Amino acid sequence: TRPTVRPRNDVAHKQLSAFGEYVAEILPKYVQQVQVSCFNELEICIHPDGVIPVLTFLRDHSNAQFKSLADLTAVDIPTRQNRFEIVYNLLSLRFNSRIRVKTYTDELTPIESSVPVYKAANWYEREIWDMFGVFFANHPDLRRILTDYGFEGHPFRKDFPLSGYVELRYDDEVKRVVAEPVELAQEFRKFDLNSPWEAFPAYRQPP
Amino acid sequence: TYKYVNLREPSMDMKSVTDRAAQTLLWTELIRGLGMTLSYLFREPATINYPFEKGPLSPRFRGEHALRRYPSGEERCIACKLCEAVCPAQAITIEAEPRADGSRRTTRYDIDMTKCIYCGFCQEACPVDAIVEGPNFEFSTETHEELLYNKEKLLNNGDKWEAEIAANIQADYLYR
Amino acid sequence: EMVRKCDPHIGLLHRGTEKLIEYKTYLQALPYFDRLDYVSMMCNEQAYSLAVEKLLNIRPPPRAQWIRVLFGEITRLLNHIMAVTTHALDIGAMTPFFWMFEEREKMFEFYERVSGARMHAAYVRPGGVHQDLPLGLMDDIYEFSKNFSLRIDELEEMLTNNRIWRNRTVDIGIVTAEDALNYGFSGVMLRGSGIQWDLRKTQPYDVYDQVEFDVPIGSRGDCYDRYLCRVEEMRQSIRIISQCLNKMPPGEIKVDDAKVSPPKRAEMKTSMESLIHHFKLYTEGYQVPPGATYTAIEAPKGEFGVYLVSDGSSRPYRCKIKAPGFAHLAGLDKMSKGHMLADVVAIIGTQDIVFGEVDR
Amino acid sequence: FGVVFRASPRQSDVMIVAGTLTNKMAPALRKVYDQMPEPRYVVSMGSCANGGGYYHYSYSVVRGCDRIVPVDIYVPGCPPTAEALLYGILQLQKKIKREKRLRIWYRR
Amino acid sequence: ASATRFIQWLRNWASGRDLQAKLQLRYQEISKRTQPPPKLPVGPSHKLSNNYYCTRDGRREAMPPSIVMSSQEKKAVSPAPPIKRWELSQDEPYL
Amino acid sequence: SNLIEVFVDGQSVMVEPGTTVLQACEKVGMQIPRFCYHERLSVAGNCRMCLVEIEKAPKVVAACAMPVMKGWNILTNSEKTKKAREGVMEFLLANHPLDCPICDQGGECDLQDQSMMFGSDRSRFLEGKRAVEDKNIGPLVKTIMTRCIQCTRCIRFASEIAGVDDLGTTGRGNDMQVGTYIEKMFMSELSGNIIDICPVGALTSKPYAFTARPWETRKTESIDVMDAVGSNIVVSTRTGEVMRILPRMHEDINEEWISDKTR
Amino acid sequence: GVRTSPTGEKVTHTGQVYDDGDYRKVRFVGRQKEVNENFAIDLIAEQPVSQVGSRVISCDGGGGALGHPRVYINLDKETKTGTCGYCGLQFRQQHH
Amino acid sequence: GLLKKTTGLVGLAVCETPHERLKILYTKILDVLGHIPKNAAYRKYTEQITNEKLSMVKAEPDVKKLEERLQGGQIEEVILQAENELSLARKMIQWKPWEPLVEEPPASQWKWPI
Amino acid sequence: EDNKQFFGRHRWVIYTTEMNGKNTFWDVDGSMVPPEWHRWLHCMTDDP
Amino acid sequence: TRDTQLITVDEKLDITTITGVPEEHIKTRKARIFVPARNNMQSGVNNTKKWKMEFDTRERWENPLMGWASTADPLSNLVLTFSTKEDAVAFAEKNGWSYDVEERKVPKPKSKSYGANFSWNKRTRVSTK
Amino acid sequence: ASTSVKPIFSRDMNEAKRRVRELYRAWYREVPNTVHLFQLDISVKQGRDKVREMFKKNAHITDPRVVDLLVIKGKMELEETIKVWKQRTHVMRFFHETEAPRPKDFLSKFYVGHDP
Ligand SMILES: CCCCCCCCCCCCCCCCCC(=O)OC[C@H](COP(=O)(O)OCCN)OC(=O)CCCCCCCCCCCCCCCCC
Ligand SMILES: CCCCCCCCCCCCCCCCCC(=O)OC[C@H](COP(=O)(O)OCCN)OC(=O)CCCCCCCCCCCCCCCCC
Ligand code: SF4
Ligand code: SF4
Ligand code: SF4
Ligand code: SF4
Ligand code: SF4
Ligand code: FES
Ligand SMILES: [K+]
Ligand SMILES: [Zn+2]
Repeated sequence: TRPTVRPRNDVAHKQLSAFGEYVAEILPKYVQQVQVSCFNELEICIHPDGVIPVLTFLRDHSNAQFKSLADLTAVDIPTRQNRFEIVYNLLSLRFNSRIRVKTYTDELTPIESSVPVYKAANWYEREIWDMFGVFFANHPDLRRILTDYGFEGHPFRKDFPLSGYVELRYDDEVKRVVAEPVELAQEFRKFDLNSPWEAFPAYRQPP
Repeated sequence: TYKYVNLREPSMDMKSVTDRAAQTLLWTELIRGLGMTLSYLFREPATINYPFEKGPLSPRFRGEHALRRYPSGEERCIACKLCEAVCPAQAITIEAEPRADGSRRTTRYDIDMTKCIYCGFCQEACPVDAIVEGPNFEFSTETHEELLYNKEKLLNNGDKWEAEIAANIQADYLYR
Repeated sequence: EMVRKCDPHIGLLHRGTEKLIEYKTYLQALPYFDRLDYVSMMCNEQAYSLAVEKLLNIRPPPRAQWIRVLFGEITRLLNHIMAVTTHALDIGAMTPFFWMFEEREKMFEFYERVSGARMHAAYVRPGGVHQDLPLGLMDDIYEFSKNFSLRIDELEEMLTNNRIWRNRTVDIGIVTAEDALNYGFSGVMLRGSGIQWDLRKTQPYDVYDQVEFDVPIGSRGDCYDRYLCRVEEMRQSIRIISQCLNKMPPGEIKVDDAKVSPPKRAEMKTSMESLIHHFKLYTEGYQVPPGATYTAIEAPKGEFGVYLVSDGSSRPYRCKIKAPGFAHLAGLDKMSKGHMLADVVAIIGTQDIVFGEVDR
Repeated sequence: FGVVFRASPRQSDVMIVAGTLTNKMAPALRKVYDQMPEPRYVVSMGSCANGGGYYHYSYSVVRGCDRIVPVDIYVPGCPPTAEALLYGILQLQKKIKREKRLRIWYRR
Repeated sequence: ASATRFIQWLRNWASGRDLQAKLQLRYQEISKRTQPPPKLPVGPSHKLSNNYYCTRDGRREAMPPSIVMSSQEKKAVSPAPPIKRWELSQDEPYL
Repeated sequence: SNLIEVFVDGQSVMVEPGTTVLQACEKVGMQIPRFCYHERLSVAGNCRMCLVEIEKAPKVVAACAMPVMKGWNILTNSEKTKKAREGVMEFLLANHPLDCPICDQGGECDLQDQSMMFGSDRSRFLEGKRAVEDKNIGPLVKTIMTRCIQCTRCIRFASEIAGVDDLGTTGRGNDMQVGTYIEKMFMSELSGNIIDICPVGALTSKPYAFTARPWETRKTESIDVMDAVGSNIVVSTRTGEVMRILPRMHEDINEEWISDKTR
Repeated sequence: GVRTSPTGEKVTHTGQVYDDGDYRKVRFVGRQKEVNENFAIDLIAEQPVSQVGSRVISCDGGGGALGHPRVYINLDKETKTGTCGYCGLQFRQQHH
Repeated sequence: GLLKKTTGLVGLAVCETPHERLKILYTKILDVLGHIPKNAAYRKYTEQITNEKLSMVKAEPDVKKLEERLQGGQIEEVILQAENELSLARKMIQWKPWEPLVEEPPASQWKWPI
Repeated sequence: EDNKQFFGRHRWVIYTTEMNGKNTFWDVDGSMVPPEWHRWLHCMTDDP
Repeated sequence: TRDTQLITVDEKLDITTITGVPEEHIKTRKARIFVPARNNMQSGVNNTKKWKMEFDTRERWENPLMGWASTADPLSNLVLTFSTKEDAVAFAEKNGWSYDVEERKVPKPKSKSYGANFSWNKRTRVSTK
Repeated sequence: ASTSVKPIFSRDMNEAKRRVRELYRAWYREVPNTVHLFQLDISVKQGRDKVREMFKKNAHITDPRVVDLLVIKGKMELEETIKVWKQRTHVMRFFHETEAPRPKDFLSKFYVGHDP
């Protein structure tokens, strides 16, 4: 085949598609959309009420057995009404397969903690709360994990500035480290890099 | 394929039980560890006599930056700003204008050596081999301000190190 | 003497890497991955490169893939020397650190001879590797690998049968197989408990399905079995490096598609098309078709992955880094239960924690 | 060279700042510095400690450890080679050799 | 390499190995620091004909995800067949 | 009821008679590549970058000039279209100079960008290149005519928009040259606009020369105060300094032009 | 080359020099103003014009791939030399 | 049919009576599935796989050969999975995932790129 | 040079006692090696 | 539908108090919601598809040491992308930012005729090609 | 409808207000320990006035879910203080002791710069 072109795997594509329909048939109450990517990754998009039921089924069902929570993160998309996309990446050692489960939320809508299903989720959900400000209901110990104590804001939101709002220095008069509004000797230089010509016709959107 | 790292059941005969008792009481496996450190005591150490001796490097080594010239002495940099665009740390600041003779040349070329990650992307991006990372790694300073290089500093580095820089480029440009 | 609760407070090395990456082109973000698990630099680069290559729908040429496996396993040796000897150094056994860091110093030379840097090479890139191996490098890697198993034996002579070492590691930090899975462990944290899993075997990438090696599996799930697994994995890396040296193919070392990989400097200075593509790749960068992938590798510390989201432009929209040490440290409270303060030092060591990846 | 490897902060004469100083970490670094007995010196090692480096524009990173403590030697690199750091330590030795504490005292 | 035979014997006996055959210090077995210049090969796309970019454009063959189900009798399936059981190493099953 | 039905890659679009193939593709959001075509200039049809396959027609048509016919299916992404674009881009770049690092157009060049999106990634041209004398047409527009791709946009602008007939082509074939023949300054109150319409670095702003790259500028959309027309403009700034003034389209005011004083 | 201002400060090849009342020159007291003394504008002017026997000549800066991108220079005008945009070398057509 | 000393998975004890344990668990699962509506896909599919697994148990007396048929790893791993499925089925009865979609997402919720 | 020494100790420099007016009998510095020798002393090449 | 018991909230959505933004950069800022103008130097239209939100420009000054461009404005680089004008307005309102909206400027359809270049009796006849 | 939303903790403002008063009492009683434990140079009166100032600035909220998140964040802040996860620098960051008073009248802003 073409030496520079990634080869397609049509068997895995068909297997993942069939299992995606399988999941959607069993949990119609929650599954909103199922898709398989051209590089063979299965995504299950669900209503946020289905977090615990869907994850529990995927972990415990005999034909699923997704015992490992590889990763749990969020994505901020300000143009959406529910700006926060919550992404669960699961691994099945029994069937040597991965699956992605996605749901959504806004700044004020809690999501149910998945710690009951995966104890791995404990710190991942603290990170989502810290970095995105998404609240997780019934989390055993929800608090910041990566930011400074007393830090204000959620810095992975698309509208949080790259350099933040405050900066630190040691002040000799008060004999301690103090926080002050950020000033930069050199402002970060924004580059406009996007070409004005379309690159990928296959992804064109209706006018 | 897999192997077990620790799944051996010890034998339980006199010969073996007494061998393990001897090890427990006579500390034999502890004595063995002493033998290894004693053997090292009589090996030649690996220490080099810095600064009279130096660790080996290669022509690809990424060290202190320098701006280069053509054999005529004209600057190579024609202020394209590919280096400034690619710099992952935004460590490069460039301004340019037409020179008196109309040539396209920089009026500012600053590298904040305390922002720089010494990645060498700038010298990959440069279309005329103007900016390079030379072989010098012994340029620590006593003040922060001394590490904010302007164009004069960088041209001086080029004139200072060109003899070595040119030979290193000659040795590696066929891999580029 | 007993530990009742262990609450790790991290973030002391959180540097907002994931937010910084959103302001970089894909090439510009590559060096951030050297600085995560900063003991396994080129393995971090490989993971990011595989993820980008997947979204790009391209594949790197065979010689680059063999180079990436070769230096991936050299990097595993770098990491395991650090993991084992700093684990030993922190509980008093200082001497193996010195013996093995001379070996690390020589593998830093291989890094420097291919990339010009001892650690943050930035050498593995989407599309292949930056430059081809300099002439004479493979011979020197052969000479290093020939004597390395003796160095491992000397390390084992100091620790493996030592009753003091065994007293500090045996039955310390036992993890059951079911807990290891649900807590999100990977790598040796799984194989120490008998779970037969290794992404190089089960979900292979590059040319790992063309090399022969064995996965070491523990039986007790304690610190000592995890120590044995790491030492045996170093032997397997030498075995893999031996095959990479023999089976290294000829050819180009980066994909021959100048809309992704920059052209050769000689071409850039003669051909109009090459110059344009060089100009655009180093300013705008290549555009990546829209999409999202979770790509994972068997990094020396465990499963290392990126959830990379492309919006169709030349800068990633989101890059979430899955560091294996993040879940491992989250399990420290679970593992330290019923142990003494001195054991917490041993448990942190057996997890092989680097806060670059934990805090990002 | 007489530079002991692992020395406790109570007996240390020089602090080497080797890595990124985050905001969350800055108070703890200043505390160690304040507890060092004199004479005390600070070596800033690598781009991050020198001025923020790759993370200069981050919301969580101190842009150079010299906002927190006074720095005697700046060692550039990302990372500086082991030899580069040694060069910097030997530079500090020569800086100490140039000190004139008693000459200045005598002329007060 | 310069150790007397007595010291060589002493450290070999103390370590229990023949250390001289695998010295951890490098001598003249290492490759020259000056090498002849390379001549690197070119990739498969270096051709003067039958080389149109549209026949080898990987990025333009990427497609958006297949939607197998959207909100807007049969045999049960697993995401893939169950993983085959690993075999014991025949190179060294037990350490 | 005068609209006719045509298809763009099989999607139906209703267009009025006289609509070109290029305009039909615009309606479905597909931008055909072009060099010579400009929607505010007379059609030229000489660059051939807009060539596209019509389903069942053996010959590609120039999308910018061909009127679309009822029932036509325009294949904007077929192998036949893509091979036509690659062929044309190859001819454009054969004699083009390796000037991108020193050329002000770099970073906002339609030749660069359309080469990336629609051209090949390498060269098979093994000859020497044409080189052309530079023409002096005044202190506002610098000319580097070795970069000219003979799209004749400047000629059509000067004749039709500015009402000046000083620009033409002299010679024939590969030595055909855009210019004024005699030594003449193209001094018109609208002269600076030929910098914008010129797709390449052949015509560039002399005052702006060498001072900035496009990616590093910040764009502030603003209004001209040099007269009472109220031309819409973009003020390019970099690191707190004004770098240049560009037109900003406003169909009901300045279209996409500005006067030289504004510029 | 390196000239001096009335205050005694050297003028860089970019024309920079602090004027009389600029406090910022205090940074040079007890230290020095780094100035590079090889002005490239003067050095390139010392080079002689190459006489060639064709209308078009090409320059790559010398040294092959170690130079700059190869460009072709037109030499039809007889009232000026052809200058290389990259390295500043000059060419002139002999006879014609 | 010897008794293996260990499962190899830390924390997973050897089972002395695997066939009898499996029959009890699969039978319990089928009993639980009778409380789900007949047309729920969870019931149809889960009954299909459970009966296939239960049939293998009733037909293969050798543990070593049974494990090959089930393809679920050790027999203790198979037992552990049966317990997980039994636990899941009881939770499914409360969740009733077979009911219609609770709510449609906003119009462009799953649109990428934006 | 002494090629019988192991790699890293096979080349060395004894610094001058006075350089650019500075008394360097005791105060030596790796930065004193000029670029032409720097390449040889760091084994970037074989030939002096 | 749901088993989760919802509540009724008629309040206008406002999240200013829980975003951590300083008071200065909520009330004194002006957000501009617009579709970017096409860069006149190029004919490509692909950068005119989405809506953008940017903030009012503030002072930049020269760094005394190097002459670099310094700033005290934390929002100087923040640019948000939106699918529709309504999405951009919704985001600005709930964040408490004052805003202006500029209507999209679509080029008007043109009547193009190659044959007009050769008119028998009209001024569109071209004198050159 | 679109106004039918999922609550966090409080189903209406009266339930939310109870949580606010409980948080305020916890902070009010913590200040004396904080001043002693962190050896601050502020008085207990200054600390309690700072607590009151922080609660007042959010007095205009009428959305129970917003109030819920304010209380959730306020409780996290309290836990950091009580457990001594904060250092004295973090506690003193509420008082902006090193920041000079920025002018507030039109004329004073006019003299210093361009900002409104
Ligand atoms: C005819 C009949 C006459 C009657 C008399 C006959 C008596 C002879 C038979 C008895 C032999 C007695 C041996 C005396 C040594 C004591 C043995 C001992 O206690 O060692 C065991 C001890 C514990 O061992 P462990 O495996 O950890 O646990 C076992 C308990 N569950 O583990 C240890 O103590 C190990 C040591 C710990 C310290 C390690 C660090 C030091 C090791 C290096 C020492 C080198 C040798 C020192 C020699 C110095 C001599 C001056
Ligand atoms: C600063 C350095 C100074 C030295 C200068 C140079 C001179 C070096 C002299 C030091 C001699 C010791 C160094 C050599 C030790 C290494 C030898 C070795 O490794 O032997 C290992 C051997 C086998 O052990 P193992 O593999 O476990 O087998 C178990 C079942 N067979 O294990 C054994 O067989 C051990 C047998 C001995 C057990 C004795 C138990 C201790 C009894 C204490 C008596 C101490 C008497 C000596 C004290 C000094 C007085 C002279
Ligand atoms: S080495 Fe890397 S970080 Fe440093 S100036 Fe060059 S491109 Fe920028
Ligand atoms: S150093 Fe090179 S890449 Fe940078 S502006 Fe100069 S010519 Fe361009
Ligand atoms: S190696 Fe570079 S990125 Fe890492 S801590 Fe040092 S300066 Fe920072
Ligand atoms: S006109 Fe475009 S392609 Fe030609 S040299 Fe200038 S930037 Fe490069
Ligand atoms: S100068 Fe520019 S606008 Fe005029 S014909 Fe040449 S490329 Fe076209
Ligand atoms: S755009 Fe149609 S031929 Fe030029
Ligand atoms: K132009
Ligand atoms: Zn030239």
